[PDB]
Amino acid sequence: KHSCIAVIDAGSTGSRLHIYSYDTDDTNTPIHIEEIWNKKIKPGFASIQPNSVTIDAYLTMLLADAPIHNIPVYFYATAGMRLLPQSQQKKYYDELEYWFRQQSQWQLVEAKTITGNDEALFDWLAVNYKLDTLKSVQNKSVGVMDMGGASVQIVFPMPKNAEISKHNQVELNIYGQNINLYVHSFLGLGQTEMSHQFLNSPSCFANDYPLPDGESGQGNAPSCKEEVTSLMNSVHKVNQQIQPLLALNPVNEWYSIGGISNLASSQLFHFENSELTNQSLLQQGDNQICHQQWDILNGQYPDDEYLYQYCLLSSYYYALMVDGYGINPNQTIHYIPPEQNLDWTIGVVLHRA
Repeated sequence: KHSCIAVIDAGSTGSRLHIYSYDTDDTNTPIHIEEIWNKKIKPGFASIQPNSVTIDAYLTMLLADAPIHNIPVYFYATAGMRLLPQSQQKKYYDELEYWFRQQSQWQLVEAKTITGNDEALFDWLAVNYKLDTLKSVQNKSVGVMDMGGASVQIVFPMPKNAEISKHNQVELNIYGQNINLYVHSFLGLGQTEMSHQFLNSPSCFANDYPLPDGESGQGNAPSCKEEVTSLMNSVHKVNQQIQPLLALNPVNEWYSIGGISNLASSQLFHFENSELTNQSLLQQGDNQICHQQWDILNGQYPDDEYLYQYCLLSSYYYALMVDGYGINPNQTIHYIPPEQNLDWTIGVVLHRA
């Protein structure tokens, strides 16, 4: 009845296969995109031994039960593979290429580690497809932030600029309209990776939270924020790279995908309309977690295994958006509810199907 395409997201913690059906409109653009099958496997591809037996077992577990036959597949690895040496990446792709050559059910189009800039493009397309803002010329500038586990991405409209790296600019035409986007990714600034630098920082944890080194949490969101900002601006140069461009290319609406919704959904936070402001986020984290006695808090919410990190995470999100990107603390940030199942792989269908 329809066209179909498979996209494998080979992420840091696991790989997820998505199979989509779609139609194509008179602009040569996919419409009515629907996920018809999903499969997730652990652990991350970049964590398994890159030999034939291990790769065969892994790809077989991921793909064997798919209800499809003879479908194009894109295998796109993200930050987890980007953190591996390149010579090491090649071992995986040589095995994977051979595996797909031995079978007929899957027509491998591309298998590669995509850049964070590529990921940012797909993030923007996925979100804008969900918001139904692609089929018409908008006039409002929509920006997307992905708060990932290992990298973070930011993407917003910006006219082509010869003084900016080609790698941070994308041109595409969707539903008949030319789009120019600025894209950027910060590898290592994702919440899981960055957190590994802050675990013994007492300003980043609830009072009396037991830090790995034996010291006690003594939370203070502004202090935690300042420490996170140093990583962002001195190592990653976030503000120096992003803030001037955003100044000159103002975004009217911001949407975030990734980890914010998990935090914003906690019973300790109060956000409405699936949105927040950074000012409110930092205040709530500071009051409810950073300056809160840990044993009491944990006793009241014993099932929430991520709550202990919420002083750090609220501080970190503020550091990234306000001190890094230069977003006003009172600007509304929409976040995509986790129940919505919005996935960046939709952007692959839009761009490449």
